Amino acid sequence: MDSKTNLIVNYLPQNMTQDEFKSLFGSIGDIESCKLVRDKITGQSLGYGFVNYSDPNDADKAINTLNGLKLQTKTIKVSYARPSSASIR
Repeated sequence: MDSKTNLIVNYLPQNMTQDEFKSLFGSIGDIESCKLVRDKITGQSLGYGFVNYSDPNDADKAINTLNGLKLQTKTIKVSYARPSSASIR
């Protein structure tokens, strides 16, 4: 069905984690399913998580407001979750 629910976040700050990542994109749209990067060994974050909204309108809004957030000493930025470029030559 036409919907497009791809919201990949990157540039996550240390404090940000599975809990700070849920509330962050949680008070913006019904993330049909979140999924921040969280190794299954020590638990170090890769500095980016995955999020899928329910509609494309709520997803473009999380990007029209969180796309380029400034931090005390870091730069966070939202980005549509897309697959590899898939090049050839």
